[PDB]
Amino acid sequence: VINYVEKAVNKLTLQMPYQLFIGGEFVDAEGSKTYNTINPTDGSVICQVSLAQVSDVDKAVAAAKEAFENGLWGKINARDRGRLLYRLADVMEQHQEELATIEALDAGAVYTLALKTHVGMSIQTFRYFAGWCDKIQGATIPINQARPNRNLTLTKKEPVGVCGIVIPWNYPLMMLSWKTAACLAAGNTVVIKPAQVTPLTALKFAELTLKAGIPKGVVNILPGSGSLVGQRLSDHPDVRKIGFTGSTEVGKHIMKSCALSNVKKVSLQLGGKSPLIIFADCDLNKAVQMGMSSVFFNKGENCIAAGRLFVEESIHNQFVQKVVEEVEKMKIGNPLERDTNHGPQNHEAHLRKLVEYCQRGVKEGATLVCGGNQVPRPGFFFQPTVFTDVEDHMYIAKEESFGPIMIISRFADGDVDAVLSRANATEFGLASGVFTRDINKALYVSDKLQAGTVFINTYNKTDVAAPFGGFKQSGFGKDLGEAALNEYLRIKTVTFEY
Amino acid sequence: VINYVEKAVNKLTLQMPYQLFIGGEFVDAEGSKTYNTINPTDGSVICQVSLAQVSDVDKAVAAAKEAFENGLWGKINARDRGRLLYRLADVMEQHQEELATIEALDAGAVYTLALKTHVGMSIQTFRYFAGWCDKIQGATIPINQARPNRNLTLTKKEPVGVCGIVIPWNYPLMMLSWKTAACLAAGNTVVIKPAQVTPLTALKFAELTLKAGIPKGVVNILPGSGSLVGQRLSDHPDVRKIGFTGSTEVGKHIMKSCALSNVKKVSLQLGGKSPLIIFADCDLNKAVQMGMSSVFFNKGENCIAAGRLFVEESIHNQFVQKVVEEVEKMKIGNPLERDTNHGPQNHEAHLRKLVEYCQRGVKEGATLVCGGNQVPRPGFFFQPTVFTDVEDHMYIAKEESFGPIMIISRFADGDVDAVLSRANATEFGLASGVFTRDINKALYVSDKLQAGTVFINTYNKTDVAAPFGGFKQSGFGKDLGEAALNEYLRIKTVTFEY
Amino acid sequence: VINYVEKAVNKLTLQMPYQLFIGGEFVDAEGSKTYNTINPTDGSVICQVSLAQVSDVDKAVAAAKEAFENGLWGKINARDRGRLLYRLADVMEQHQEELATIEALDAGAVYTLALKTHVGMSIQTFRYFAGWCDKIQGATIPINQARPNRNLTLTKKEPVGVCGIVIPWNYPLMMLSWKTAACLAAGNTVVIKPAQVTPLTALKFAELTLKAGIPKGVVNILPGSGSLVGQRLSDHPDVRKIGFTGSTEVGKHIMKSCALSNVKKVSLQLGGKSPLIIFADCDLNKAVQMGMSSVFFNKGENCIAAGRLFVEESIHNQFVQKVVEEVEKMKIGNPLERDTNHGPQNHEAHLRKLVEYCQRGVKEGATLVCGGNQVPRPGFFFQPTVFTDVEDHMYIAKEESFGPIMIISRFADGDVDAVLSRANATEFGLASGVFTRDINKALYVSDKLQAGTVFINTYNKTDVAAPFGGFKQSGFGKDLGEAALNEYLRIKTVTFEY
Amino acid sequence: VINYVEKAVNKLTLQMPYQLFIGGEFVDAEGSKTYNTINPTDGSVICQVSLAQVSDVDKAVAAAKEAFENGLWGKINARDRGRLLYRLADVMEQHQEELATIEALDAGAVYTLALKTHVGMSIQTFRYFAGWCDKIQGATIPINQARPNRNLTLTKKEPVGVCGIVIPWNYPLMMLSWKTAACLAAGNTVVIKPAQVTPLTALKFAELTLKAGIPKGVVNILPGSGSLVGQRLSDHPDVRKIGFTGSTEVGKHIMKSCALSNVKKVSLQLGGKSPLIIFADCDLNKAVQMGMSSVFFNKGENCIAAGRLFVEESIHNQFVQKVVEEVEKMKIGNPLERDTNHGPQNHEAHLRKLVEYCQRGVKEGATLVCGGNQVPRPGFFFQPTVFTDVEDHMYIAKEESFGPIMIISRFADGDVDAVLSRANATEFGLASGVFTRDINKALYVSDKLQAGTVFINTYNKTDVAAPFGGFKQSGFGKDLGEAALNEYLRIKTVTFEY
Ligand SMILES: NC(=O)c1ccc[n+]([C@@H]2O[C@H](COP(=O)([O-])OP(=O)(O)OC[C@H]3O[C@@H](n4cnc5c(N)ncnc54)[C@H](OP(=O)(O)O)[C@@H]3O)[C@@H](O)[C@H]2O)c1
Repeated sequence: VINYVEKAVNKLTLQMPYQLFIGGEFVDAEGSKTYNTINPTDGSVICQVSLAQVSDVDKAVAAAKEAFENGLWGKINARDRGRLLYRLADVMEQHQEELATIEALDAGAVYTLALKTHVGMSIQTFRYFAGWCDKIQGATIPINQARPNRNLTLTKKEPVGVCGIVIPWNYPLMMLSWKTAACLAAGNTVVIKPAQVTPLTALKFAELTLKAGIPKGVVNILPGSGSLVGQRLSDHPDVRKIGFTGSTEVGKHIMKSCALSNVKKVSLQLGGKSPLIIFADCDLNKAVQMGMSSVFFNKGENCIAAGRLFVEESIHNQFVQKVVEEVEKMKIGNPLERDTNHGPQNHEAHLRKLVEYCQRGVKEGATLVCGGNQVPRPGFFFQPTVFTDVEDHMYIAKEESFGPIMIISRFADGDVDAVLSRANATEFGLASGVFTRDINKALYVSDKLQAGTVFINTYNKTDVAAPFGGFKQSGFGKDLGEAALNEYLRIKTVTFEY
Repeated sequence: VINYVEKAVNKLTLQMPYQLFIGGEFVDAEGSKTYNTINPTDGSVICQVSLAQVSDVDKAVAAAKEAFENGLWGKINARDRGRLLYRLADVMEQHQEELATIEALDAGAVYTLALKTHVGMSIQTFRYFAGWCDKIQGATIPINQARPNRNLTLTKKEPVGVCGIVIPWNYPLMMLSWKTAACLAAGNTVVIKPAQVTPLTALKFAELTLKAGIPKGVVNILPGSGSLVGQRLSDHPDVRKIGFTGSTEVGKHIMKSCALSNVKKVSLQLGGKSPLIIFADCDLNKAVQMGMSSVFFNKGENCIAAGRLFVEESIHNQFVQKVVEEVEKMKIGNPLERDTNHGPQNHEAHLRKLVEYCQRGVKEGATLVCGGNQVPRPGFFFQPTVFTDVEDHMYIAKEESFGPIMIISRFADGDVDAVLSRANATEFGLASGVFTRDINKALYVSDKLQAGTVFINTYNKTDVAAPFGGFKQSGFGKDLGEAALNEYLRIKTVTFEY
Repeated sequence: VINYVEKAVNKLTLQMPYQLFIGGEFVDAEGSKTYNTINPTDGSVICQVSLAQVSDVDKAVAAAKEAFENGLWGKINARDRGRLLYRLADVMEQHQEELATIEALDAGAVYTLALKTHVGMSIQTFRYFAGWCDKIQGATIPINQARPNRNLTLTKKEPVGVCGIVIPWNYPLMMLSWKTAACLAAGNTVVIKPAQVTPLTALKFAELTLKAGIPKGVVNILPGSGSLVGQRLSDHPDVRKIGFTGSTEVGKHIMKSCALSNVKKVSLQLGGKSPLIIFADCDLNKAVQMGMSSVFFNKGENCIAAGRLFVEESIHNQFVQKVVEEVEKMKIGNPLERDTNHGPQNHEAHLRKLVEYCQRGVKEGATLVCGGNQVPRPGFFFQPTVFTDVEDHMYIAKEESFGPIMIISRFADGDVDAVLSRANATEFGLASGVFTRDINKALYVSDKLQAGTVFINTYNKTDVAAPFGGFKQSGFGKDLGEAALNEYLRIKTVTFEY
Repeated sequence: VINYVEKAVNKLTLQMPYQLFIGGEFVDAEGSKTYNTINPTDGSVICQVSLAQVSDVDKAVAAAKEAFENGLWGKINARDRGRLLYRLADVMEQHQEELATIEALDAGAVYTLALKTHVGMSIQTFRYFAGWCDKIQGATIPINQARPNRNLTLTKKEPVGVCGIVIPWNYPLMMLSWKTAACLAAGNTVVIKPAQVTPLTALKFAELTLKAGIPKGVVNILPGSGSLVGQRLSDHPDVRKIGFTGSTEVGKHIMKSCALSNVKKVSLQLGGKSPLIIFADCDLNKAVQMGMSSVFFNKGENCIAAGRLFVEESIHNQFVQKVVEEVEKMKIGNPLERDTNHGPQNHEAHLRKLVEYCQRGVKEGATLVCGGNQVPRPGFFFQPTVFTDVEDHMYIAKEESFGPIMIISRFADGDVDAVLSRANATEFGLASGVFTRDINKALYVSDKLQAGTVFINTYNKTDVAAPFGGFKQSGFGKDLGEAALNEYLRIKTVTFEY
């Protein structure tokens, strides 16, 4: 019997765990400490959540270590670990309306989007990785033979062991699922730290691990602060790998802590300032649709959002006019209402950052075409924003907004290399995109863009089977695809002589 | 015209460059600073070598950046890059005696061993990776289709860009080759820092890159200190990846420096304390031969050296008697003489460390069965040493010697799990081995050993196709094999909608 | 509604379809022609089954073609084809008792075995292959560039189109499942011809595909003769691939027919005469247990059955004595009775072959230690048989029995090559095995055995992730594992210049 | 010494072996039978060549079988097999002018083209496959464990054994190289039958294998007839695999022969009627350059030649005018003149067929815009030909000419699916291309074309790393690329219990 916060909302009765999940049980933090999680649609407290302390991290890690070394998870067939993860995907899908409603409450995700992406992609992620379990394979390798003797050399793919996963607040359940699905399919056990401001879908996900029959200790979830709980995961001597998504600064600090403790493996998905180049020979009405989606999707709280749009000179004014016409049709609203297509920002501090960003944009001289302000209504809503006449030296040409602000620069007709050079002049390299009907330009621009993902005539088209990760200061290592498994496996080489 | 230090020795004329190699030219360091390199066979100065400073590191990085971004290396076909690397392997083979002779003078490597391993394995490495260049392939991925439209997703494998490689002194040419062949096969450019005490085969290799036609800037070599040159390569904003082999403490510091500068990728091959478990049912004579080799190969200055031997109770005394008989047969002496099979230690400070190490083993209670001291002859020779009665809590049971010191413990007849536990009780996890004629026990032990390489009925059997790298605090990432390439490549995902 | 033959048996009410399955529906054959299917436990008629004619085949091929070119199967995402195959496996699981009872009636499979293998391995096969759908990937390849232009080259893995699958009677549902799971996972559609004597689980399977939602025409099932229905599948100009398992002679004829019609692709899994070599140093009691299993599993009706046991001279007589003891404990009976462990032979003509085989064995001089005859009871039961003093020139040392007949030769102590030579002196090369505790012997024998599969210290250990197929006259191509997908996919190379 | 036909030509003194090559030696055929090989530039006899008989094929197969089972080729490391194949490529490069001269004389290949393609690509093929030898790798597979025991499953890639290679006359040395490089890289030995009409570069290549140190018997070459030598190779009980390139009818009879002997493996590269679709938004002058090359390259004797061009209605007439302007600039003449761009057809009977083919195209109503006839000059030159007003039911719209005959049809502006239907209405499926600047068309067209290779905005762009092979009646299996290796390897599954 679990304690729940019960809430009747969206024609459902939600049952939300709110405690730490350690060793297959929900338990209070040390000294029963708690904190409040806030609903961004009206500013209210949703409920109190356990606030993990250092001694709770140590309990979670111990539980994970025990589950890995002596529990069932380390003894079952790869195929049977697969069945458990498939079953976990079924359980999530049976609770999909509920998880999507929690995410609407906790994170501001518009409900219909949350059902299809926040939740629907997490379910795809578990199913996808469940199918890898018994298809992760090593090699047999034709090495030189120590004649007159013989040699056989093979590699075995083994789990790393206990991992810690630290994730951000923009897609709480989906980021959790990206990393956890690959981590568990590889045979590891895990301690997860959701972002403090968005713990609830993680804790409900935890309960679902019980329903799916995941052995106790395999998954542990610790709502709590980065500087305390995240830091202790990075320093812990029994943790063998950290997977991190979040900002560049915090990723530097996590990589440093992995170094100074036990050289634990790390992967990092860090910030972006992703460019989208739109040529005059593109399909203009699709460029406007996909151009808006690259900025406004998920209220701009999107790791791969296009952070600059470069638009060729001859279509630039017509492009801005069409975007303004579509912007005006967007419906801002409570994320639980069916007609809503733009929900609130995730939390108050982030809303404050966005207001300040756009003041700085106006102050340094860009043209504010629309938006820029907090919407007058309760909660933390931000008006979709369009800036034009952005120049390369401006702050908003360099800094990632993580909000629904479209930042447009022009480039001269016929220029390809000059616009590439401005798109690549950033220390980030997470994503990028190009719109053009011309196959030669599309192939040449996708070769020259210095980013982990290049979208061509589309944007935001991620897929559980297509690896996602950045270059340069956006980090290294992939989530999704077969590539994500290599972060959670190690290779043992075995060489016989006979 | 290159300046050389010329020397008649070993039936050849050595022509040794002694300057920095930057942008395809040998140059003095800033201020013409220099340092001496010392011949371990007699303590004498071989010659003066330029001493790279921070502004030389900057010069080497800029030439590597320019060779990558604009020079011919970044434009030729992958297949033509492979031709240039095969040609470099051919030029190395044409100079094989001269390379091996330099290695005997600079590092103390016995000549006949340097010919077959230091040099011979380097040549194999470049020919192996040269064959990879036009076989490195990305993927096409069956993603979900945004109906009524279609999607095509592919991955491209691309070079990471400028790399820094920092290597230890135990196999100067071979460690450089392992990392540099995989780095260059992937299409990168590189700045290499050899261990300060062993620069000379690296600078001769630099000269061979000119004879092979490798474009200027692709390879840059900076003899100099880790605390100055290595440090600046780890800090540099234009270096994108660091490959490192060396001690655990230095690899922690490098990883930390990668994090605090620009999140550069990093691979680490670090210390080891590798266990070799010898069961009573092995072929005993062969266990002696291979057990000696696991300790004494290359005067024990060998990353995968067995740091402990566990010998089953009922064969322990007979194994120790036969080892002592074979150690009496070893011929210690000048590495250029054909009968030598035990050359000097690499440099004086390391000889001192081994003298102290064996003092500590004696002090804490282990039985010194032979050796323990400097050999009374010029240069830095150390006696092949055997300790018995070693107990798990002893410093010599935990610390890596990196010298020709065989460290023997017993284990009870029919124990398997108990000896495994003792073999695994270390934060290292680089290599390991088991001798047994019993198939079940061999397979089971290899599963249970927590190390990146497990040898079965052999030892030291590395191969350019077989990935090599450690677990836990021995680091991460592979050298050799196809797996090595992944440290030097990045993956770009490209998604079209049409 | 579907017509069923209803049968109360094994505490279930079986509902068995008995018509052709074409285009999503059960229909009579042309002219309403039918034939009887025979219960091997008593010789009685289970029921009448539609007897496909040429016009039926053409219809089935037409429906498969339309389903591939225009139907839903050809349009859905690979991921959603995978979900359908996993739902199919779930539905087979919900009917596992029923399927295993049908297979007990139709093929004489002992019910407890059929539940674990015939049916339980079928379910594993569909789940394994379902996971492959969205993980089948092509390549991007670094070809030479047509400077000053660029080139991109990729490969796409596509379905081959309409396939025909012709299977034997020994594991009717499991052989169907092996091939169909890989065929459908690769995106193809299929016409399946079960062995005429065992149509019933295939027909039941057909019904299950309707329950699982597989689009109509993707799976079509035609009970009927090889010489008529199988032959027309091999000749048909719209079938693009045949997958075949059965005898070598029919395999040759199907290959020839593929060639003369439209060069359709073909895979073949043909006979075997698989040797098992048992050395004096093996675990003897285990060798008896696994040696018994290698011959008598599934009444000897087992493609991978060891057809010759070679037993080292010093343990031969004691091996034979222990085999006779275990043979005497076998309970021969009705496959529905729980204590049975040896069921009847599949059909009468096969029983006659086995009687003639053992007559020839006795005639040519082998020693008959037990069995050799039809058991005195209704049905087609065959007494488990052991022959010793088998010499390499004897018919029964060359020809595959497919029956519960253990065929034993000696080899001299210490011989390894000489027994390899005898074990390899056959035109077949399907499976093989070796029992020995010696690692060096096991690795060497497994290198020298000329067979698709080598078991070491076990036998009959097939796995749905492990590819299974023959060398020489046992055919080519694999079922099971990633390799099986290659028979059902084609590779298209796309090369752009830009 | 080897007997040569000596000929002073092209500034060289060619030395051409003319005998059978069996077991490392040039020998006369049985009864000293010989036949003439004919220079197509003037109809003269070049020399007499041995004419292999049945007993000569048996000798070559015996020598290939001994070389594989007992000789050095079966025992050396995979890496050292690769060094010998890279040494063979170097010897071919040292003789490249003499090989290209022999191909100009024997096959009519224009010398400058024979240097870069017939010869230059053969050299790239041996270098590329030489790099695969020590990178062919098997797998280790996470099967279910037979608890309380453990299982290890691995696969080994092994050579198939003795192979027969049967090749056509259009690129004598290059088709030999494509199949032989991959066959030998995988470890096999081979008997090669070159086209009877073009034996000479094959025999010169056999002599190069001696200079490269390939062990005697690993390569055997038997000039003579398909129906005698080729037939006996396909029937031979010790040949395990046939690699064939040529016409559909012969490929069907070969596959039937493999089936009726010993189920040997077979790969088949058969005819083509490859379509090239030129849209109105292409780059027109390039389309004309590439369109011309798609047909006329190597005098149309080119397995991937475009056999139909479809040109969108609004550019058709301008396309044809530009074609005729280009064809008028083609210089026809002796293949040694360095301005020749159009050499003679390969032999007399093929020229005759081209004359009949064109008479037939005029007769059925197509418009002859130029050519259609033998050029009046000694030898077998055929005039470059252009047909317009070709309709889908015509013989020349269905049958492959294999000659320099451009076959053009219009298709309607804006149709895409309709021209695709017509491009796909053939039982061939070897190659195809599309010229268009529009990315959406190029991608959609490449997905819908039913051909093993699709070129986009280029043609004839084959590459040793990019697999090449047909669909439908164009056969199956690939040459080139990693995929070619799989035709020449078998997979052994080895499964342990411990
Ligand atoms: N098993 C292994 O794979 C492995 C390999 C090598 C060594 N070891 C262990 O380490 C010991 C060797 O000691 P060591 O002091 O010679 O090795 P080390 O300090 O780890 O040196 C390795 C390389 O790192 C460089 N380096 C030092 N500080 C650096 C910094 N701050 N930034 C960048 N690079 C830096 C060194 O330069 P300098 O030339 O100035 O020192 C040297 O080239 C051995 O006794 C052995 O136990 C283990």
